[PDB]
Amino acid sequence: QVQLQQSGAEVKKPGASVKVSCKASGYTFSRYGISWVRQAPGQGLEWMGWISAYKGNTNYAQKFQGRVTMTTDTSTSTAYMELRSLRSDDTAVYYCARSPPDFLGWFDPWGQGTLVTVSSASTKGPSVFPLAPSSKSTSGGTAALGCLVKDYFPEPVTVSWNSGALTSGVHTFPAVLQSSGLYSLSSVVTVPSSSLGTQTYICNVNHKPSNTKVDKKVEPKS
Amino acid sequence: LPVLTQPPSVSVSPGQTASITCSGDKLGDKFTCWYQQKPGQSPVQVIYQDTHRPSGIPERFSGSNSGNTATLTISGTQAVDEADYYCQAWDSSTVIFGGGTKLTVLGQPKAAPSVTLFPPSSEELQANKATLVCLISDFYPGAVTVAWKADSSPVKAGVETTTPSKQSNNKYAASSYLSLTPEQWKSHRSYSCQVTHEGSTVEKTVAPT
Amino acid sequence: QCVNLTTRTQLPPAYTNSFTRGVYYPDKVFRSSVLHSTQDLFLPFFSNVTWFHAIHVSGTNGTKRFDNPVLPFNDGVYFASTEKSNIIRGWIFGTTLDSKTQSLLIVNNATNVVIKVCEFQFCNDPFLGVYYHKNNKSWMESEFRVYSSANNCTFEYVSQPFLMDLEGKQGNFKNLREFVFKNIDGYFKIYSKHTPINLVRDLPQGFSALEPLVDLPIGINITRFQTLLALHRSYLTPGDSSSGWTAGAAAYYVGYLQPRTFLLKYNENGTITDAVDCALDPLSETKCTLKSFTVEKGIYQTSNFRVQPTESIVRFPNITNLCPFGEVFNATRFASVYAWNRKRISNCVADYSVLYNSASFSTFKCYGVSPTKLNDLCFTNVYADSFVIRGDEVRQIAPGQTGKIADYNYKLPDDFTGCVIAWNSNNLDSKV
Ligand SMILES: *[C@@H]1O[C@H](CO)[C@@H](O[C@@H]2O[C@H](CO)[C@@H](O)[C@H](O)[C@H]2NC(C)=O)[C@H](O)[C@H]1NC(C)=O
Ligand SMILES: *[C@@H]1O[C@H](CO)[C@@H](O[C@@H]2O[C@H](CO)[C@@H](O)[C@H](O)[C@H]2NC(C)=O)[C@H](O)[C@H]1NC(C)=O
Ligand SMILES: *[C@@H]1O[C@H](CO)[C@@H](O[C@@H]2O[C@H](CO)[C@@H](O)[C@H](O)[C@H]2NC(C)=O)[C@H](O)[C@H]1NC(C)=O
Ligand SMILES: *[C@@H]1O[C@H](CO)[C@@H](O[C@@H]2O[C@H](CO)[C@@H](O)[C@H](O)[C@H]2NC(C)=O)[C@H](O)[C@H]1NC(C)=O
Ligand SMILES: *[C@@H]1O[C@H](CO)[C@@H](O)[C@H](O)[C@H]1NC(C)=O
Ligand SMILES: *[C@@H]1O[C@H](CO)[C@@H](O)[C@H](O)[C@H]1NC(C)=O
Ligand SMILES: *[C@@H]1O[C@H](CO)[C@@H](O)[C@H](O)[C@H]1NC(C)=O
Ligand SMILES: *[C@@H]1O[C@H](CO)[C@@H](O)[C@H](O)[C@H]1NC(C)=O
Repeated sequence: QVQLQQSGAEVKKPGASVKVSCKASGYTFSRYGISWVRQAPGQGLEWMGWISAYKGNTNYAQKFQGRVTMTTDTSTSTAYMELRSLRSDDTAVYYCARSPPDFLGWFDPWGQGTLVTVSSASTKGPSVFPLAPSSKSTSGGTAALGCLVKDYFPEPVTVSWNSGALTSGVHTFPAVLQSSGLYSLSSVVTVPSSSLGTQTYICNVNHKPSNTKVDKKVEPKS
Repeated sequence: LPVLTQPPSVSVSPGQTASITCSGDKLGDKFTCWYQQKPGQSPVQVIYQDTHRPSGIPERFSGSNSGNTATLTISGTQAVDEADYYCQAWDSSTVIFGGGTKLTVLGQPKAAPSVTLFPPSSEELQANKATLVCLISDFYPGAVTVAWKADSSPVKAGVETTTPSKQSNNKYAASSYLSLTPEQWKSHRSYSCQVTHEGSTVEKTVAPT
Repeated sequence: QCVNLTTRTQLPPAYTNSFTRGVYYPDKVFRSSVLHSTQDLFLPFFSNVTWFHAIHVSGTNGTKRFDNPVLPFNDGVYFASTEKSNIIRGWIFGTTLDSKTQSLLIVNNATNVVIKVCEFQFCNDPFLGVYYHKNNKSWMESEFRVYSSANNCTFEYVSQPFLMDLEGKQGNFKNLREFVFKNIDGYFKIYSKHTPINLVRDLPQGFSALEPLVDLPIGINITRFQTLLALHRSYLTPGDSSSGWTAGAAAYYVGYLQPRTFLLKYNENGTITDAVDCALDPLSETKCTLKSFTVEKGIYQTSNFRVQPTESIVRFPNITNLCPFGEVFNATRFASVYAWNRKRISNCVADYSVLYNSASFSTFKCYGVSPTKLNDLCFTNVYADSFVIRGDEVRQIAPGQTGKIADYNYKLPDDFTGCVIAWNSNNLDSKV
């Protein structure tokens, strides 16, 4: 019956400030408190702070001390949190929980959370290297070779093997998002060790938001 | 900070009891809550004040707190009790959240994380840079972690680690990258990537040429 | 921030018997075995002391029945409590227990007592909220569960605490605490005593005097008071309501002081060991008349009996000449302003009330003597002067004025004694 509705999926630049709102319904807003909890994508929860809806009465964590300001508005019964001087490392999901008016516990109902994404890369083409088959990759009957396609923003990118010929052992791994803000990935395929250089193994890299198309051959190390 | 240490993965076959241990320092003068977060949703409080459970949470979650560890216990683990579980400790001044614990209702046989390591290619060496590539695959229970090694020591700078991703065969895969200048690449005689998974560990190693 | 706590309980408060309690040293003057009689505010012997059940717990799922009433403060109170816990903190005294009136607040925590005279905004159910640390040590005690605002703050005092716990207590004994409060001539005096007793249902049978604690120089008007209770925060619910606070059991005894005469038997160390209250019964009046605790056989004159008279019948003679003013105040033709008339009213019965309340007069000022006391005085002569003037010239008929009328038409001396009456007469005197 109780309800906390959050707002927005904001996208900011490094250095700007963001304000998140959380509107309550179903209970008396003036006799409780609101606490804010951060969660970076793929990480654990962090406590940001707490406010009592009676009269101001903030309590911030020392990591966010001096950067966050939390306010209430009991006439419209919403709560606001403002972060200043944003940077990468602050892109996360922000949650609003109904805490007691004192004693700083009880994160019960957990409004659905807003994703705040900071960054700025626009678009860029991939840089490709061939990862050669080697004896350190070779084991008995098979050896693995692949292609490393890195540093691109426009997420949808594809790498095929021999214009789509080899489907055995070809495995493209999920792209990784670096601190630089650009993606990177590597696709590898195993092939009998008797066939190190023998046949054709050319990775076809296509970047669809841009118009990049490059074929790179992978051969054993010199 | 009394920061709470909590294990990253607990694997339990369907029909047994799971036990999650949030161990931090002191923790006897603090109340502890337990929260449950399914993937893609907001968390749900399952234990509030030291063995107390709210209404709507079924009669298999039981808390405990004594000494320097808190414990969540699920009895008769179904497939719906598969989420992340967070431990939280509060006092008069602050609130600490612990790390995650991904619980898994083993719906298959513990697979072996196949590891594969690649050194920086030649063109990248000519490109005044270097990257080590560690790929992990087919390790159905997904609580993998990775550590990187220069000739004898561990390293903790220049490494990026993907979160595990589910494949078609419904097991997982992951990847990690190591950034190096080629002079550091030839500085140390060999590097290695090690992966730990359910206590077990497998490592691979490559030496420059 | 304050909570509705009061649950309606059908049960009335009980009544016990104050056998011989609530006696204090009404002065700082060492005595040594001197039987001293004193007339002062004391609690009467074998009186009817009300036993208030505050917070009390019944076990079904756990139900507390909060009922903590605001009581009168007639001439001082005797307060008593046998509490093993620390649930009785101080008191609030005042007149409205609101803004626009000052109030007095006494609060005892674990290391000090603090007394404030201030202008509070007490809630309908004030209490002291206590918080703990899971090792059962104290964290904070919020006084904002008592009042919502406290401004214009006059008096403040802080010292060693009034009431202490002293748990343990030699196995199975109970600690009775007694206080006497009285507010006279601008001073607020508090007397106290702590006495160990065993498992009795009521106040004990012995004797214990009360030594004075404080004499606060306030000057506060007190007619009502209320008791402060301490409740602990529950932590098993997020809300602030009545389910969010836990409590023990609380009960106390309240009796009222009355001006009586007490014969006090001192000890050689300066200790009131026993006493008796004159009046009450006859035997006691004899003991007081003889100034002793043992009367030998005889017959003793003890006092006097004097019937009492009610109502005051004032007899007198009829009335004839009640003054027919209806000639000077009821004439068909008045007199000019430059030759006013002069009637010398003489021996008669004058009723200035028919004048004063006739409501037909536009101006009725009395100078030597306010109007209502005219029908209660006697003089030698009354003169009545009559004339007609304009409407806005009636302000020159007064002692010490100037203008064409008061200068040379009609002048009133500067120590006038009578009264001046004036009314509009447009329809009689003005003609087209
Ligand atoms: C018990 O009461 C005393 C009297 O108010 C408290 O002492 C004061 O505490 C405040 C801060 O809480 C200080 O600003 C004052 O200077 C203190 N005054 C004195 C005279 O000590 C004391 O903190 C209270 N203790 C508890 C546990 O509530
Ligand atoms: C404390 O009491 C004084 C009066 O005793 C208050 O002063 C009055 O304030 C009102 C409005 O604020 C004015 O209309 C009056 O004229 C003031 N009185 C005098 C004598 O000037 C004062 O407001 C009180 N303090 C607080 C905080 O309310
Ligand atoms: C102290 O305050 C009380 C307030 O009750 C005064 O007593 C009378 O109370 C009744 C009840 O409301 C009022 O109708 C009367 O007007 C009050 N009396 C007067 C004279 O105003 C009491 O008088 C106050 N004492 C002093 C010394 O001011
Ligand atoms: C002058 O005489 C008249 C008439 O006798 C008095 O007028 C009466 O006043 C009372 C009280 O106001 C009324 O109830 C009567 O109705 C009035 N009389 C008539 C006939 O209606 C008047 O009081 C006299 N003046 C004085 C000063 O005594
Ligand atoms: C109970 O509290 C509410 C506000 O929380 C108030 O409106 C109401 O009047 C209170 N009840 C009584 C009987 O005063
Ligand atoms: C005290 O008062 C109650 C009623 O108010 C009465 O029943 C009782 O007898 C009184 N006690 C004494 C000792 O008179
Ligand atoms: C604190 O007090 C409560 C109630 O008095 C009791 O239940 C609890 O066990 C106590 N805890 C400790 C650590 O003494
Ligand atoms: C008080 O009086 C008692 C006898 O009543 C005596 O024994 C004692 O010495 C006196 N003095 C004290 C207690 O200082």
